[PDB]
Amino acid sequence: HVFFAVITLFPEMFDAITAYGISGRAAKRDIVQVTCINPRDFAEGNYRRVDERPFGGGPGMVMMAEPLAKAINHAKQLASRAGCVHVPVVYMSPQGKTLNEQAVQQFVDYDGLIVLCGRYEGVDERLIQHYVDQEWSIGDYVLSGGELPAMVLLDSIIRRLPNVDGLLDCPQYTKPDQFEGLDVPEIGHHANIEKWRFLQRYQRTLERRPELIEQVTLTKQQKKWLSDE
Amino acid sequence: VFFAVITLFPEMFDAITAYGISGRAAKRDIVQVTCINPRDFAERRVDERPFGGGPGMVMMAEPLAKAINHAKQLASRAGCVHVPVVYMSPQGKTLNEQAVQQFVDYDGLIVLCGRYEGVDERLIQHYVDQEWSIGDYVLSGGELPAMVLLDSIIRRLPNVDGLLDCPQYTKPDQFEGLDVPEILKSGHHANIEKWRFLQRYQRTLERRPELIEQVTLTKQQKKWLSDEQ
Repeated sequence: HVFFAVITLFPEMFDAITAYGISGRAAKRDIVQVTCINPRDFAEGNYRRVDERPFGGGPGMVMMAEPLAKAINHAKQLASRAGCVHVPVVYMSPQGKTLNEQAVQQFVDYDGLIVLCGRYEGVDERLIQHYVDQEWSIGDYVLSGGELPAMVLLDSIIRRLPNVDGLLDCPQYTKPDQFEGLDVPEIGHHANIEKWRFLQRYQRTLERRPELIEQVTLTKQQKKWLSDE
Repeated sequence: VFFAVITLFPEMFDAITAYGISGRAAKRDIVQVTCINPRDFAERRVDERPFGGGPGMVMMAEPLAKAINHAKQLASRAGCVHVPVVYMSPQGKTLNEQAVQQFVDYDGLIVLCGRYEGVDERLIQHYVDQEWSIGDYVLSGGELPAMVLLDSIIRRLPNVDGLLDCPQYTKPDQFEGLDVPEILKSGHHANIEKWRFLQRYQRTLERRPELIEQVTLTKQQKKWLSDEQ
């Protein structure tokens, strides 16, 4: 029962992953659990403010440390009460390490995560220093908030959970036999098809991501296929 | 600005149309997002086994072609001059901030969200103008990348340098023993802008040193660096 707690101002956004698709199915089956924590519940004031003007000037608002600290502490206690051994706090920001497939595989071994979704134009650095264990970026583009990266991370993990090579995929075809004048390649036999599929993958990787060829490990059979062509 | 997404899960797109800054833009009709389910254009399966054999299912071209064409007629009826059809897949060029700025020059987008284990190559050949990947990780579907693309564009629309951002601070003055840097607390225009720039440069150097090679510094910033180095 992998445990997920997200610190977000918009908990309902996570219906996009908890109510649909393969991730929704895992939540409905309780293979995973997603609990959203609104930092406003830990804010002071009739407007439950979590943002304040930046020290040193400049535009925008910064997320206050105190509401985020109380919310993450609440998340940690929920995780302990759920029977988790340890749950790291992940902060999604463009300043994090680059998420990739190798990084996602490491998360599968976890009991769960606390994912902190920032809003406004920053999060108080002292909160990051004291409460964040890991910082991850899904890409070098700027988004309005951390919710979508959080969902990307969660979807990428849940997708790999039980009960739920470095080359690019090759082109794929399905019915009809002819579409708008374009036919399926005639290539059939099982052996000769797998050879064709591999040669298509290598070239596609070669044409589009040639830096990945340096880091691919080919079987003895695949090495022979390359030399034969 | 016109946005059309081809998705089996239209409801997922509530995360951008109903919350946050993008939701505010949608409520104010600064943008419009229309979801098109390919299931409505089947005569109602949308997936079938691959021609060459092997595991998985491929999204059929004919339902997607009717849906993409239906999307095209909706965009023309809205008066858009040029609307590229973008396909979100891990085999695409990597989205970044430079690419997102390039989208602003468009009248609108048709974004194609794949599911299952592929899309028929002939549909891509005939209907897709651009193919973009948000990262080198595997997700259960194209919806989350589509929302990532939509959010980063909508955020930059009117009426809505290569270094990492520098740290940010707000009240209280001291949090869990950590103080706000005095330069932010009591500094002026010049000495703060110098501090923020040196923080950005160092943070980029420590965390993303490959980005230093592609930054072009003003004479003012070059002087700030040499005064420290």
